[PDB]
Parts: sequence; structure tokens; C-alpha cells
Amino acid sequence: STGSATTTPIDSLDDAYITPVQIGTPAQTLNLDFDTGSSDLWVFSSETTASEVDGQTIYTPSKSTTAKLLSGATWSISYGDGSSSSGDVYTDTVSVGGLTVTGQAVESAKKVSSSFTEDSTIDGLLGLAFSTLNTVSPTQQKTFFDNAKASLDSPVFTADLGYHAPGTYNFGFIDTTAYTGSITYTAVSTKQGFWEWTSTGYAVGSGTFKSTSIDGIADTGTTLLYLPATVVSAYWAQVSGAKSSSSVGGYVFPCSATLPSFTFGVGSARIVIPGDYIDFGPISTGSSSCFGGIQSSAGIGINIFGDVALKAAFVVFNGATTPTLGFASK
Ligand SMILES: NCc1ccc(C(F)(F)F)cc1
Repeated sequence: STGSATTTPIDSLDDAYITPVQIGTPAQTLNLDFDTGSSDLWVFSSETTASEVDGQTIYTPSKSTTAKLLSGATWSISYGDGSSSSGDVYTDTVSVGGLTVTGQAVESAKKVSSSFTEDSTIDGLLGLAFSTLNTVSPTQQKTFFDNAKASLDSPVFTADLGYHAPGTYNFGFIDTTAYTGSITYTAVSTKQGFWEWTSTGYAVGSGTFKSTSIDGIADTGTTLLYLPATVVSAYWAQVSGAKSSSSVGGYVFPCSATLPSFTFGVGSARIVIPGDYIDFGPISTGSSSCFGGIQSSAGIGINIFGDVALKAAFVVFNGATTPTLGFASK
């Protein structure tokens, strides 16, 4: 079997992407943020603290005939940005774009941080990293991708994110019409539980390609591109007036400047990110200072190929016994 679902940006800046997911019997549709950087499927629910809910659609397990409490199981997760959530666990039927999994662990959020509460368009997350990162205790639970693997025609999923436009998440098949040229595959290390890979280098605008190894993770759940300080400083040195701001907590640039493209290497292939994708708009309403989409990973400890990078390519997440990442221009 296969699954195909449309993903839509939550705002004019592509800060996040939401994809509709059907949970329970009868179906309860929630808009979840598909995250290849985490492994928990957690939702806002009838059990979430009333004051911590602001306009989100909630999962009500009492209204689902297929919902069962996973007795004793709890979860607690903390994200790199600082956000966090926790609660109890249910098992229920979950469907994404026609692809159905029975007995999927659905983590019901009893408590959520302010970061999620203020985000009315996002009803939860659907984790797509390796199941070894799942936070359910005492019994670790599988991801939606892990549980669907046996029924999929091919153990793959693809991300085709749009720039200020809808995109697609496909499960079980590779759409040969969604990309141009060939797909370049690269090895994945699952040691830390992430889709971790090594880029072969980079270029700024029409400058020369610097062959250098950059280990990083393919993360659909992170908005920006976080790279080593050396690389980020070489990019921002080409933008007149750009500077790292302590007030803002990152590189800012004059809203009137034009941004060069950024190229990253995938084996022998090149993925070009257009300058426009690196513009995150004014730091505040009416400000003339704009926020950059390429930031330093020095304070985080890991390089992250987030939405900025991924939306410039057709990305294949190959979950075969020896996992790989596929990249193609589109
Ligand atoms: N990487 C996980 C993640 C996803 C979304 C959010 C947001 F946007 F809701 F704040 C925070 C953290």
C-alpha cells in the first residue's frame, strides 16, 4: 500500500508545515507537524490543561471506539528550541493520506509549554526519526513509519516541501514526476537516532565550491539551516550590512539587501538554495532589519538541514535495512 498527503505552510514565512492526519474511529482529523528530527506522535487532547489550549483541535479518546489506554505508559519530551510536552499514552488507528496503521501509540499531552499553546494552527507532531528516540517508558513505542513499513510497497517516504506553497509527503513510493534529473543517494548513520548524513561541501552565490565534510541531520521539524560558524560567517560576509545580533540571537541583514544563493553538496551533486528562501522577513513589524535563514549551529551542538534546505530539493527518506537519503533538484 501507499499514502499521499498535502502539507501546507502555517504562515507567510514557512515557519512550519501542517499535514492532516486521521486518528480514531470515527476519524478525528488533526493537523500535525511532520518531524523527521523526533520519534513521538503526540497530540493536543481532552486531557490537556484547559489554560494551555488556545484554538487547537483536540483528540478525544473517549469518542473513539478503537482507542485503548496503554496502561502505565508515560512520555516526556524536550525539544532543541526549549519547548516541551508530556502526558499519558493511548493506542488507536492512525491514517495519513489513505495509509492506515492500527495500534499506533498516540501520546496524549496532559501538559504543553507556551511555544505550542501560542501555535493555534499546530495540533501536534508526527515523529519520523528512528524509533530508538521515542520517549515512552517503560516500553518504547514505534513511529508511524516503523509501524507502516511491513505494508508499504517500498520502505520509503518522500518530502517535497513548497516555498510559500503547499507540498507533499508520500509514503511507499517515489513519484518520478516530482523531480528533475537523477536522485543522488548518500549514507545515513542511525547512531544518534536521526537521519544523519554528510554533505560534501558548499558555495556562496556564484563563488567556488569548497569541498569539506559537514555532518548534519535532515530535519523537517526545524525551520532554519544551522551550519558551522566558519560556513555561516563566509555566507553573511557577502551581504552588505549583515551582522550577528545578540539582541536578536542570530544574523540579521538590511531588509533592502539582495541575498546570494547557497549551495550544499550531496556526494557529487549540488543542491542550490535560492537567496529568496533565506529571507525570514523583518525581525519586528515595520523594522528595516531582516532575519536570516542560515544561522550558526555552535550553540546547538549539531548541524541541522532544516526546511530552508529541504524545500529546495525532492527528498527521499529510504528506511531499508541499510538506510539512505536521496536528493534531487526540482
Ligand atoms: N522540532 C520540533 C518542534 C516543532 C514545532 C515547534 C513549534 F513550531 F510548534 F514551536 C517546536 C518544536
